Amino acid sequence: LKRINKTAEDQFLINFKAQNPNGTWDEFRNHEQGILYKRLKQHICNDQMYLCAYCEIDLDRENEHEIKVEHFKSKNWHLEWSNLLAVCLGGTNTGDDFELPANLSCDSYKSHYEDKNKINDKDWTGKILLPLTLPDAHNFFTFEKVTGKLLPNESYCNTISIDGKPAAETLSIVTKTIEVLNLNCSRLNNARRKLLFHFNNCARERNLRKLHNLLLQWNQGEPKFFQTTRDIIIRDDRICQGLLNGTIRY
Amino acid sequence: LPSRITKLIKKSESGDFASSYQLYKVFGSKEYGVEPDEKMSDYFKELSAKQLEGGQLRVADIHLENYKGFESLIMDFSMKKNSTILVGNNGCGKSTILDAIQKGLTHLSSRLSTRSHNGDGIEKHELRKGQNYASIAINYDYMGIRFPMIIATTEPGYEDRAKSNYSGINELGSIFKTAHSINPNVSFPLIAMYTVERANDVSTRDIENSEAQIWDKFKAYNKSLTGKADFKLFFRWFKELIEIETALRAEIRAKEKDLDNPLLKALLAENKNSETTKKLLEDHQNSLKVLKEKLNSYYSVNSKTLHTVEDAMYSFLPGFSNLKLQRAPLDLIVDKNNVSLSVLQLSQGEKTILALIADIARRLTLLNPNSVNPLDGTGIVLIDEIDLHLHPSWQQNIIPRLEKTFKNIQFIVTTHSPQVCHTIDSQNIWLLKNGQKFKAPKGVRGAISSWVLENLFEVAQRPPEDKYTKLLQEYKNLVFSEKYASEDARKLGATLSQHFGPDDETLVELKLEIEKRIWEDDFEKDQ
Amino acid sequence: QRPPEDKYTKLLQEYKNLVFSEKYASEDARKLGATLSQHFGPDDETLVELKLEIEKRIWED
Amino acid sequence: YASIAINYDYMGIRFPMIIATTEPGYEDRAKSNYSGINELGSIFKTAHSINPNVSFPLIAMYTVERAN
Ligand SMILES: Nc1ncnc2c1ncn2[C@@H]1O[C@H](COP(=O)(O)OP(=O)(O)O)[C@@H](O)[C@H]1O
Repeated sequence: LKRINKTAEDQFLINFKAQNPNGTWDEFRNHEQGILYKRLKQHICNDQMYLCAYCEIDLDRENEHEIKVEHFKSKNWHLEWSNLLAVCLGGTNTGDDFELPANLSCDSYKSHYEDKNKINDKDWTGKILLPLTLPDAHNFFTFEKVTGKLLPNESYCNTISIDGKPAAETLSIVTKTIEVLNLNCSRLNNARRKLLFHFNNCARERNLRKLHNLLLQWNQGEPKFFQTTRDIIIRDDRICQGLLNGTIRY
Repeated sequence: LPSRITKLIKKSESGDFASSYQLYKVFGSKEYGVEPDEKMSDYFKELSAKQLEGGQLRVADIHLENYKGFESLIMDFSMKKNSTILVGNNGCGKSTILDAIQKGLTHLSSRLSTRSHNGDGIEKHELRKGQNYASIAINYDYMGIRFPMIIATTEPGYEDRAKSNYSGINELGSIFKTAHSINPNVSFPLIAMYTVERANDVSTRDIENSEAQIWDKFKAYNKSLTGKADFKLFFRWFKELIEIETALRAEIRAKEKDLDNPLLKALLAENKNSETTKKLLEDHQNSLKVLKEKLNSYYSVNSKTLHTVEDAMYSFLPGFSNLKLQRAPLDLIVDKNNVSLSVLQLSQGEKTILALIADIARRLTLLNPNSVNPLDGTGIVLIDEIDLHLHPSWQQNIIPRLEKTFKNIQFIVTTHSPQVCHTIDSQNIWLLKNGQKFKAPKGVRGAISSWVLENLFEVAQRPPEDKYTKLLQEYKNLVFSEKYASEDARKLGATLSQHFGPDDETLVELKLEIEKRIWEDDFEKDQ
Repeated sequence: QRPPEDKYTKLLQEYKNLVFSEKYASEDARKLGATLSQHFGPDDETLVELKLEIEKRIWED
Repeated sequence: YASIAINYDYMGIRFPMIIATTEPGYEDRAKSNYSGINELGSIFKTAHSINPNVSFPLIAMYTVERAN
């Protein structure tokens, strides 16, 4: 979770809120041919820089049928601003709901786990990490270079509190986040592995100029997909840190 | 009558079977406040009998309860796309669904070309062990209309709610029967299920038994849903068709009797040194060859509408041409790379494909009497274990060519190889888990075979038992474990580089990582 | 490994060659990118490689 | 003319074989010979004769017809 910056509240959402104080998300989507629906979707996605919330995949710029809007708390939460997020398709939308588990990634796996677990309390706040409340710079998720599976870091988790909970159980919250959001599927692991591939490829020449170009291209500019993986790779590598702090000059 | 009835009548007047059958149902009931009149119902039935230009008859859905090894397997076969790959596993129940469809389809095949009503039900060994409420329910789908059918059984010592209906298929049989006797050229639905028993295909027992019927439309349903591509029927059809075009045959009979006389054998045995008689014997053998050559030359000249059927089997087997038989001791002759040779000595997979395509083509041409394009009919063909005897080159090509040679034919098949199951889109391939049906993940239409194996068949691309695989795993563990040169990376690298070779996209990456690690320990010396 | 005659495979080839040549961001680059992102998923091996390299060599320009 | 030759091995000591045919219009140019397989059979039969429980090799093929 690269964390986002929730902007100021927009007007047409409040206008639809006023007319029906008790309404569902489907009511907001169907009303007025969904013009306000796609307007709010564009607002949320522009806030988020067109990157997936928990999955961090390059959301399509042109086609808006590849982007879904979901709620941190299971679906008045249908209208609250502190609940709407934009997520990937999750590998679904080819079928409807009859798909093999253990491969779904972002949110459809969340619903599948909720249904097969029979979780009555849909309030996930305080149970898994919320991207809105996360700090700007968090260490948290580290991954081994062998399989690319993201794993919690005990050292950083033990020295921070999240979602108004004691810092002792923060590691448990991170593990629960991993378990619910299925952030270790084959596709994302392969994507992380090839991100490591392309970080490593430019380093064969040991050309510090091109390496500094890579650091400038990743760290600076608009955030890109798999930002967490890039940050972990940059911090883990000692030479990248030495180049960033000015120890090495070319 | 409401204006909707008038609109439906007007639509049905412009060649619409759906509207005709909807008005038939309305007249047979009290729908939309329409007075019950069987006269207009019969008129609508007669109008519909003249509107059967083609409906692409399908099987739509299936409902199984306590059959074989499944409990409840409501499944929706594709309708807009004419294919479905039932992937499953070995022992999960692929053949269960296909067997259910063929038991359902035997009743349909009977009610097309037979009289009375004959069909097969659930036997004693098919009922699930533990409960007795078995039922097969396949909902057919003609062009816009559906006919329910439930095949059910019940143990004598109990009475479940397994009320077998057979309610819908009677209407389909009736409408085809009425449509038959107005113009004896109709596109009857095709029915055929093909088990794995086609392995014992073309052999001498069928060709040698060659030594009539006019091939009516009602024939090709016969011996179709059995499970074997009977080459004997195809050979008989070939002979009957080409016979439409005696002294030589009488000469062959006389020469066989004369040259095989016991007196001639005794004379030959008595005088071994018979060079003068040996010359006459070789002259007789030359006459044998000349007569046989002339008799065969009276054949390989012309053909008939059989050419269209022949073109179907030259596409699936490249390099094959000039399929005739021999008027000498019976055999079928092909030509492979300018090498004429007999069919009995073809490859196993070649014979399998040849028999399969020939049988389907024969069925399709017998059902369709008079058409410019007889080979693209409407029907259902079921294939079990399509990858039985096929090379991987043909496995990724078998289905895309099958859907092209035969257009309006459903091809629900079962596969056991990734190469065949990566030419079909991900929404039309079905996976049978331990007890439930699951859909394939996206990215199968043109994906790599390794991905299909890994995320559709649950098998690792690297055998997780071999010594070399474990050595590679240990090497990949050690390279990233902060000891990239601790003498064991050295040993295992010296082993794996010699084994796999210095140029493979599994060790090149990891050696590049090792080189990067080597570079990483240069500027840190001063630290 | 991949189908020798398949429409999506041909689109993959027609995307890959244009990525490694002229028309890196033009008429057809975005449309084939979207078409091959709808299928195969937007997160696989080949397409992430191609997207990363196109980002690299559009940043260089 | 056609000919098939197979060499059978046992404990590093080899047995020759050749099976051939010729169409009955020309004088045969390849006569059959089974010198080594008679040897092997005689060896095994003698071993059985002196001791009834001597292990013998297994010869079998499984054709595709094992489907049914
Ligand atoms: N009386 C029964 N009770 C439970 N299961 C049965 C019974 N009879 C047959 N089966 C099941 O039928 C299965 C046979 O699999 P099958 O339908 O032939 O598909 P495939 O050959 O492709 O593996 C077996 O797994 C077996 O469990």
